Amino acid sequence: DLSLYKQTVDLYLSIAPGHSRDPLNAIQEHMDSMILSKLPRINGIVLAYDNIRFLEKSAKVMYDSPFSFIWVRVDVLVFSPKKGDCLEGKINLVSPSHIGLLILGIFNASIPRKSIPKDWIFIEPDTTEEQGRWKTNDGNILEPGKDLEFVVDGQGTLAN
Amino acid sequence: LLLSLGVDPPSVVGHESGWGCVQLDGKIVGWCTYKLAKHVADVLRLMK
Amino acid sequence: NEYLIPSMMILKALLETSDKEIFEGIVGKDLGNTFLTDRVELMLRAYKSYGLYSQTETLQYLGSKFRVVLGVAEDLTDVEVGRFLLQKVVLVHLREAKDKFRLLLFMIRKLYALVAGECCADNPDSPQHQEILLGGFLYGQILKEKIEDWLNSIRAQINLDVRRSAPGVDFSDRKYLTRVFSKINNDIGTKLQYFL
Amino acid sequence: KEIGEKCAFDSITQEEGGALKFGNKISFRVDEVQIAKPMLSSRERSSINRKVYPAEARERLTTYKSRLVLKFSWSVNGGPRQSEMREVGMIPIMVRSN
Repeated sequence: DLSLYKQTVDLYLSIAPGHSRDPLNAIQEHMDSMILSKLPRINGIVLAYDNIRFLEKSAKVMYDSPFSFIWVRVDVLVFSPKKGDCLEGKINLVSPSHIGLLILGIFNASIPRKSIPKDWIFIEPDTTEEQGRWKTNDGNILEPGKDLEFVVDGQGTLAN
Repeated sequence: LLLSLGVDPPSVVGHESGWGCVQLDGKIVGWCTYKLAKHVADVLRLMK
Repeated sequence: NEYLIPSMMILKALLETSDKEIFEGIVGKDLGNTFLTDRVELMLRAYKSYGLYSQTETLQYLGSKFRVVLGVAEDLTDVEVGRFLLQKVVLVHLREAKDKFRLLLFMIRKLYALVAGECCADNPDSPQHQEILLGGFLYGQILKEKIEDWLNSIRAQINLDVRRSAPGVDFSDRKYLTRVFSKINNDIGTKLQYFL
Repeated sequence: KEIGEKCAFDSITQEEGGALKFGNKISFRVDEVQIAKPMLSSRERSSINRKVYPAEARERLTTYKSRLVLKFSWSVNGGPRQSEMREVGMIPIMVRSN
């Protein structure tokens, strides 16, 4: 669905003293650290950030730390999969205890057989024991059906 | 090839004094005098 | 265990053969070769001393004599036990009993020739009379051995399953087969790894 | 194949019968042996289930084994002889081999 989110947040950034010539320098310096790392304040993973502008306060310096602090406004791109609704992924590993899916080619999904309706069955091949087809109740085979659509619980669910 | 070559497996005893036995890895297939034996050997390796 | 059964016994048991057929196969040549003739006669006579005549009687006698060390199906019959022997031990490389018989003839013939110095002693202590064992081959052989012990173990489990009183006795329910499959130890790969 | 098959049943003592009867006879045998490649510790671990090259088995100091499958066949003293695969463990594999 529309699981993508962009949110302009305001943070209390710690400007190093050596980058006193330009704050934007040290701002992006650690801003490149937040990317792809979960911002727990919003409980999502940083995907993009722009509009690096500070509420101009000529940052107040700590009482005993030379690196100062200031409030800055930036616009994050967190992706919130908070068990909202139907999402979809490409299956990468398939074995009759859980299914491994990739959402957006990055994030992982382990839908266990219990959250899967019992009616679907697995075939355990000859070349591979576990790398095989969790053929659905319908009999439709799932590997070439690389995309699987499902609902999220937090972690996935196939039971209807 | 052995049958076409001068030996034969008998049913009732096709065996006499100067006749030698030929063995295919533990299976009697025929008999021939030793001259025929050596000649068969030579021609067979030659075919091989 | 070593086991010694008279050659003449297994001979007449192998093929529905007349003793004249034996004699004319063993030494049929140069009619009246002294040594071969008198020895062969003694052999036929010493077996005749106690033995039986037709092939089936000897087959049944053999089966009834050897049904124990055989792990064969206990219930079926007795003459098929003898055929089991004749197929399973005597000359396993061969399959046609008449051909086995011809070769046994050739073999005892060569043996007698060796008795009278008519042939030099083969040297087993020479790479002439010798071949090599590989790894994969012995690997397959021991593997087959464990296969068979596994089959015999699961058969034994089904047997004791019947034997207790009748805990579960239904050779038609796949559930029962699942239960007994779990009942036996279903790992052998560790056995081969163990040996290696 | 040259192993054959094994029988089991309920033996009723003959007791002068001579043909000690038995009905529920099962004769089972393995149809074939399946040796697959040594997959990665087969049971899924939420990763791309790949293979294990022997170098790794050297490193982790572990034997180099691959699953072993039998094709078990039945008989209910009729003609059912349906099949099923039984894993009987994992056995080693030699380097560079087939």
